[PDB]
Amino acid sequence: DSLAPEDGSHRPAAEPTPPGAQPTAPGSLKAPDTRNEKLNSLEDVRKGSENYALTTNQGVRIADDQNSLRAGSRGPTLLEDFILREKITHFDHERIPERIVHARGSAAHGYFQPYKSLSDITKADFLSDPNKITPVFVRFSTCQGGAGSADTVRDIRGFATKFYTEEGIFDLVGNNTPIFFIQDAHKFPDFVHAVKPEPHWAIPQGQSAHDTFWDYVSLQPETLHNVMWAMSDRGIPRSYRTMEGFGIHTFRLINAEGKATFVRFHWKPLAGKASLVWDEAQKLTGRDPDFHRRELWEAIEAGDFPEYELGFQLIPEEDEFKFDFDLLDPTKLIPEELVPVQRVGKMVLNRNPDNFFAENEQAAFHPGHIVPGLDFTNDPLLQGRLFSYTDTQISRLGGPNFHEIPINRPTCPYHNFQRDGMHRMGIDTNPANYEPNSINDNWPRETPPGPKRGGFESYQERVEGNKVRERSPSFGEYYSHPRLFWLSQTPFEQRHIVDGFSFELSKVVRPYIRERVVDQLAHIDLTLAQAVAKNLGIELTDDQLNITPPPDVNGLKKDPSLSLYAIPDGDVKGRVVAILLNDEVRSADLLAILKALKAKGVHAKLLYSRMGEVTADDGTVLPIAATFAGAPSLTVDAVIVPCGNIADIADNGDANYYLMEAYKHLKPIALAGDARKFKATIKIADQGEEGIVEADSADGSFMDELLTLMAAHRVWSRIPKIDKIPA
Amino acid sequence: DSLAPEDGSHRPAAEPTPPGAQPTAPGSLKAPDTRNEKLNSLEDVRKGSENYALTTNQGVRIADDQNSLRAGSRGPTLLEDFILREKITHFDHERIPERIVHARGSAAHGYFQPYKSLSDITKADFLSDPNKITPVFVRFSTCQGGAGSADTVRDIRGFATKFYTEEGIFDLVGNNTPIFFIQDAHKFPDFVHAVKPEPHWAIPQGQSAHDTFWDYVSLQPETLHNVMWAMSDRGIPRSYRTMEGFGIHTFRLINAEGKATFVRFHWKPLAGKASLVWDEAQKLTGRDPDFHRRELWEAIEAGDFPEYE
Amino acid sequence: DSLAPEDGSHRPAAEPTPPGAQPTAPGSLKAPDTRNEKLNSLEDVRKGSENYALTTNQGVRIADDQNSLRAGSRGPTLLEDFILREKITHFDHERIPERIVHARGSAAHGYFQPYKSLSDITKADFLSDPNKITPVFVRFSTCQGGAGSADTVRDIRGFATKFYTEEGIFDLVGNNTPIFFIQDAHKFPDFVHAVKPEPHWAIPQGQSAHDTFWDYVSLQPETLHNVMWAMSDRGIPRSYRTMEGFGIHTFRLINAEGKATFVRFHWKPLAGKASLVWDEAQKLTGRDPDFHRRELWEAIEAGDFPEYELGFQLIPEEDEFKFDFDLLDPTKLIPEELVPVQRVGKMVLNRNPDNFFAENEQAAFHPGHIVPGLDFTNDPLLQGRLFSYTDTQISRLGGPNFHEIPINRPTCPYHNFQRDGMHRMGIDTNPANYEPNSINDNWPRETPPGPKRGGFESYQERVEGNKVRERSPSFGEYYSHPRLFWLSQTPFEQRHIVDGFSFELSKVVRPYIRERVVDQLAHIDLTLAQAVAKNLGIELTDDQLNITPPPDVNGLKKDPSLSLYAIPDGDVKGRVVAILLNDEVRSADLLAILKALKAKGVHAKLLYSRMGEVTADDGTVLPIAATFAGAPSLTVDAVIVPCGNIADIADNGDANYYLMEAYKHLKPIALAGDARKFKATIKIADQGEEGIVEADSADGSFMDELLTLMAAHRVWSRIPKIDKIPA
Amino acid sequence: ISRLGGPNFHEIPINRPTCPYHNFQRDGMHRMGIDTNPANYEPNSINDNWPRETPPGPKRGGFESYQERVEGNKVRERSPSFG
Ligand code: HEM
Ligand code: HEM
Ligand code: HEM
Repeated sequence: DSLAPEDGSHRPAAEPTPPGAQPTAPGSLKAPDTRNEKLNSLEDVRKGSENYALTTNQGVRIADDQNSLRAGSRGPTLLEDFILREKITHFDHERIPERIVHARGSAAHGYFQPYKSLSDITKADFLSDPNKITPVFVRFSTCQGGAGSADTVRDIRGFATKFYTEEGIFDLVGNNTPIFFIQDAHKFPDFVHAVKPEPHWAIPQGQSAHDTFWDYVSLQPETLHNVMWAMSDRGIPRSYRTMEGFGIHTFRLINAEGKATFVRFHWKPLAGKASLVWDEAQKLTGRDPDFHRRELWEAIEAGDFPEYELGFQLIPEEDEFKFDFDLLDPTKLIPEELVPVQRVGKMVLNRNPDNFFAENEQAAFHPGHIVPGLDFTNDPLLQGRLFSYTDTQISRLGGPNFHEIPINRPTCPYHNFQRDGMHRMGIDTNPANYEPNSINDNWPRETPPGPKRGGFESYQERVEGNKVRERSPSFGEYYSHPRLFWLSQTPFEQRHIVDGFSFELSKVVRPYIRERVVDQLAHIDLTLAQAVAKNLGIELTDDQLNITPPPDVNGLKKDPSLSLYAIPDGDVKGRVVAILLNDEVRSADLLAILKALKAKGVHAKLLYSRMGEVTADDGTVLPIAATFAGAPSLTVDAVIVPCGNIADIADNGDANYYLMEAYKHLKPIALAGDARKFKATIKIADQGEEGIVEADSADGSFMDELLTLMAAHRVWSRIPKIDKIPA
Repeated sequence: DSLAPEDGSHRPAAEPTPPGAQPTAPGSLKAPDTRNEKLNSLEDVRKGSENYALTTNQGVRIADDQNSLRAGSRGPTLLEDFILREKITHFDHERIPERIVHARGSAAHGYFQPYKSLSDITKADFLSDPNKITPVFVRFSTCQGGAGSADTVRDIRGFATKFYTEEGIFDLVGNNTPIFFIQDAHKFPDFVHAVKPEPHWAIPQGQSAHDTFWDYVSLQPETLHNVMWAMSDRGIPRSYRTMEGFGIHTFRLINAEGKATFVRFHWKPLAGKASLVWDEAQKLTGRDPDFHRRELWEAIEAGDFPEYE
Repeated sequence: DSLAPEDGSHRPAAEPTPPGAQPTAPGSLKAPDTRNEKLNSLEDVRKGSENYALTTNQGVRIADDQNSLRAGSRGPTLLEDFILREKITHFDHERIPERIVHARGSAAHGYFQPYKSLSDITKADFLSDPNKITPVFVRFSTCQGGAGSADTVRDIRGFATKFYTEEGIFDLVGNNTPIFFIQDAHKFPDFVHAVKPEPHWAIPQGQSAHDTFWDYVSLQPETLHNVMWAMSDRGIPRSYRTMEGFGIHTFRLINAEGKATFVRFHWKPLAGKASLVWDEAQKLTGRDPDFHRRELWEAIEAGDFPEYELGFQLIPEEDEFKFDFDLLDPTKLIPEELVPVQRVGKMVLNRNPDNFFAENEQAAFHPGHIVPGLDFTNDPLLQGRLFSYTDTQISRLGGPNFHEIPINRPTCPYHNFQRDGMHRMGIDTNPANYEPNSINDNWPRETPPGPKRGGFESYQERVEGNKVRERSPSFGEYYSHPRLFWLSQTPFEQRHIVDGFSFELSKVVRPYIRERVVDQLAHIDLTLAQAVAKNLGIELTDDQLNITPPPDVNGLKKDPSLSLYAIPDGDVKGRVVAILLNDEVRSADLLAILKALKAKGVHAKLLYSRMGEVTADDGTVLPIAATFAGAPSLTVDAVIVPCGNIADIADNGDANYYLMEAYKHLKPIALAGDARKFKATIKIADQGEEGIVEADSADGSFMDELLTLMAAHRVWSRIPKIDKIPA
Repeated sequence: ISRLGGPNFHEIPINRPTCPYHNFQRDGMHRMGIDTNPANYEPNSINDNWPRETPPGPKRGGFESYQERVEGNKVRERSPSFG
């Protein structure tokens, strides 16, 4: 045949295009000129296709790939069909075990560069010079669900970064909240068992809203801090581009003089912090369970590269015990009001992978993979993680040679006396496979530690204690950080936390677990406890009403850096606006709308009651991106309704529903000319309302008003009004 | 200790109860008196819990299952903590590869019995006497999505039955529509690749609504029949109890005299045929991605046993 | 540091050197200028060592590769030691499952070239042009034992050849005998279980001399033909360089016009056929269980490259039923007297691998791997093999991407829609992973069958019959081929067959199995059966004595091509002679001996009672290779004793034993001057005897005589005399 | 785990303890034991925290390491006493 069309419409343009303009494709075909040392080094295993003959894996050309070999055209298939058997066998063996946690994830390639040399505090080569660029590979993920679960669940998110440094791979394997649920790695199977689907029936997926999770939390108050972050809007990010990242544990930075400095790692999203609202997130898991995966991929194809600032909280070794919390306790955060985040460098994700399985699914990150200039601490959760990644990757990725899988390979040299193992790629020519050896003059050889290019030596921390299985008494405080978090949130963020706990505990079948969680909230803050209790039909006791609130954290009664929205940081580039078309669109409005959006890097999606095209007043042919039902308001940041023949869409139920949903979800809406007739559906004032942009036409200040609302993300003042709308 | 409440409300009643009345539980605890030969034969590997000491896998009692062994209560974790290492090791290796297709599925135990002896057309032992009961294990599934994807997607459903007969295991591995998309098994990897998530970005999950599926369909008209069924409300069943089942292929029955009879296998839902509507099914993928799994489980806990002829 | 010596004696010369002259080494270091297309394409995975730092697999330099990280120098090891954990983990996972059969094997690289274009009979591209060179990788093996078992056991040998052709990989997976034990693949697990170590105790290794094997054989007379070959000296080859190879099955050759020709594949050893004798092979299993592996590696390092001529027996389609046996029956051979072997091309093995595990142990051959121009037949052993190799290789090599392990990769192009699988190396950029597709204009595309570069199409053989599990009546004849083999053997080869059966059946514990085997031998030949029975204390019945011998094969009462030795083909290049020195060797004799050996490509190993050196009469310092006991006569082809101070070695028990062993095992012996005193230890007459070269000095005709004996391999006329020697 | 195929090698007959073994570990390739415990974690109230930890004691007690005193720096160094 064949039938790719004559117009060449099958193939997407190899240039940045806005979401939905062209079919997506493998990164190296979408952006062939985007390169980095790692992307180039993968060239040996990239496999093309065009102009090549179809063959078996042994290189034999196939003549007929449509039929098995049989004795007669209606006869039995013959065992000698080696073509069919290789093809079916490889298909039969396609799947590998998904990760134990973080199985649902989306990744991209990029690069990192420090703003200045950090040689006074660390000898890490990748932070030693502002013009030294280090390729990275980043994988973002949910945490509980399987690899086929949905993106916009309520859950913690993983944020893992593989740095291909000149002195080794450093993996920074963090999450989107600055603490973890538990204190010691020994409890990790217990916690993860409690949050994952229950064992009898394997329900629920991607949800902590079930009895065993809340049983565990209620019995293990150390979890309450991260639970508070998960119940807030932090648990439902708008995009991986708009959430923070944290390494959680205190690590060490080691300089050339041997000085150790404690450090906690942060990633700041340069697109700003932004989250969905629960009803929107939950409905989006049904409308588009691949929303975050798609959003990341389309941002990079559009040139809206995710950018993050690496930042360090630095504490001198002499200040280890100066806080009212233990620095080694992963359930405690270090307030930025106490220890500021120093900016360190920028990370840009600018290329999607070519093959998700080969590059994303087989990537292996490990917090153990550190480099000279970095070291660990005794945090008891970090200590046990050091054992687990290595162990799980051998079974997940089939053997001990997972570092030879292309995405995992260092770009710098690697030489040692390790040999064999399943799927061994490297063919070693060294005469010796042991050291010391004389037969190869002891090569490859050990290298002493030094200021640069030196071997790894651990910091010589003094260890003094008996061999004990004991929690440090300093870790036995569970309510002051949850309280600090609570008081740092805005009133509307506090309401959403309450709503999250209420919704989750309403799904817990055993009422006494609900009551025990409420009792724990009474140890954090009474207003919080009472608001959740009222939603659960629970009444606090007199004793509960008199629980003394936990102490402030080093005199802090709040830290605004813990809130998503108290300090504006809203950027609109990369956001999307739905434009609800009609069959006689006033092109003056459309011109003005698209020009204003284009100027700020905001994308548009043209919607209608059907697919195809509609023609504007002026004759302009407009292509329809999707239908009102086909691409609901859940997927956009704002909605504009231009003037024209509004009767065409005024009696359309889907069109009205579109605005009711967007209104409920606090998204800015802009109506021009006769589009103002839609105000009745969303029942608000004859004279108007903050959050609803309206004018006779879409001109000068109309688009400016709409853009200012989008920079603020959502219209929080509309909260009290949304409860009367049936949406 | 003593974390359970003194009114015993942690434990669900061991008697049929309506959906939502009691917490769900393992079948043998919820219905200890429901038995069959296969269920009885699994007793040798069933492991209890109550009143036993917590141990390693080698039988060593654990004293402190809350902490790793370290040098000092704020010190480094020690390599000799064999208890931590067994526990983390087993956790680290919990997962196995999901099924290539039909990775999302929900299953139950039951039994079969023929209405009358079918010896005139087949010598299969399990079809030879109305009083002969055959334990079964049935797994229903979606077809495209992974094991963690949602139940009420638009897709073909699998309906697989393992009959534990006295002359061997017979597995009847069918779907909820009477035909399949393709004609020759050589094309199965092509079709499946086309319907599954696209390879550059692995989207979309649980959906045939993407370009590669329709490209393949457009190029292979043999697919149109099953496509018609999938696009109908057949592709969004109300429950596994309310859909039909088919073996699809023509098989043979062979009687004692050696006569072969062509046969196609069917399962009729005794609860009747019933499907959702698209907007409902898609929204239900978001509000309860485990809706069919939950519905199956709770119907059985309530005594509303799924029955098929 | 500095472990290597200053004289550079740790490093072997990168030039051809005789066995034992230099330490052996990886092939690319030993022979860097030897190349072929496959060796060159492996360069991307070869890893060096000299002048590089020692690192983890992630690229981090190691400073101390001698110690674990601990709390205090006498303290507990710390979980955070990621360097120790990676190194120990990779060691812990070094082994993979051995092959189910042919686990013990030795391999080398080389090349093949046809003598002329065979386009008239086959369109296979690698046989299309005399100038077309095809790289090969060949693995020879025993069949029963584990990878750690001994080389010189009595067993069939595997001979597998991977051809890296321009139109795909062609694997020719043969054995050193022209038939197999069984007729249908369904019984392979039964046969292999019977031959392998018994299941209760896992004894015996590398031996078919145990009850279950002979039980099976006695019950399944189809096995008798191959058992005859295995009991002959064919089951104990001198080296892989001196055995034959066969494809066994009838396959097909397909030309451009579509004509099918039946073909059986053969390999002829250009060094000639040669085998050990049983006592020598058994003792060598103890002294040097790696004898064949060492002999192959050392021959290539010396430039004595193994050479084999590929040959075809061709039968026209219309002659399928012209013989007394079925061409599809793999327990039947095609006598060369009926169908000559046509010479096709030459194969030369000229480079050893770099890493045994990576290249040899992970190599995967499959008889299924054919190319356009070749096809299968209905042989029911071959048919079942087509299924098995695919299946076993996935578990053995870890997944469905074993074709990406370097040694298995094709050198020609390979492109298809297969994806994923554990350890996926290739990163596919095709936008499509299915066909037919329009999104990549249907590439990679199928190719029609044609005269060259065409897609594979099976020959359209007519199939007619019911679906049955039934053996063809034509295969139900079991004794005529065993009888033809027996009658084709020399008298001393016949005696060795008798002795094989007798030794093996003496180790069968259940006497009735021995008796049943003797009864089977009575159906093949009465002389054979009575000679085995007399060694077992079994007396044939009158009925056994009157069993009619089976018919001749197509009129043939013998075929000399079935004998190892009936038609001389002895070459001496590559063979070794032990020279037994004394403390005052006569230099004149040594000069002449070495020069004559050197001129024919025969190696020498200078032996003495101790290591070090000895000084010859004229001051020549003579380096000692090994001692009389450290390098027994088992390892050499002949023994020369030069003149000098014979008293120094005449009272040496080890020296005398050296000659008694060599004598017993039929090796040529040459004694010069006072060395003739050793004649009494081997009880040879005063006058002399054929096979013992003697003179006053070692020159003119003495070396010619010895080399003439070496060309005839062993001294068969001395068999009657070796019985009286206590050795 | 790689030699014997997964983390349930303790269920291979020759390796099995003859004494009781109960805990919250689940799944893994070739899982033989079918756990009926409502809970797969601890602490839990839904099975009244069983199976439960046991204090160390004279007999039938839980395992507790001997409280050896550790005092030193983190070092990759051979004791001089071993030289
Ligand atoms: C501060 C606490 C933790 C953080 C921030 C964290 C973060 C993550 C992330 C982001 C991933 C996915 C990396 C990827 O995208 O492939 C991951 C995977 C994983 N984590 Fe951790 N995790 C933490 C605690 C733990 C603990 C305590 C353990 C066990 C002791 C653990 C065991 C695992 C395992 C087994 C995997 C799967 C790795 C693989 O298959 O390649 N995690 N974790
Ligand atoms: C009439 C057409 C087909 C039907 C009705 C069918 C039905 C099913 C069902 C219901 C399952 C899941 C069983 C379970 O619940 O575990 C399944 C699994 C599977 N199907 Fe089929 N299928 C069909 C065609 C095919 C074809 C043509 C192939 C390949 C040649 C194939 C390969 C597989 C594989 C590899 C699995 C996973 C099995 C496992 O991992 O246990 N299917 N199929
Ligand atoms: C004419 C009869 C046969 C011949 C000449 C033959 C020859 C060989 C040889 C030479 C090897 C080792 C290849 C290497 O060096 O890696 C081998 C391996 C093997 N053979 Fe065959 N064999 C025969 C019959 C069979 C049959 C009938 C079966 C099964 C139905 C079979 C199954 C195997 C398997 C499973 C392996 C191991 C393959 C691997 O792990 O890569 N063989 N055979």
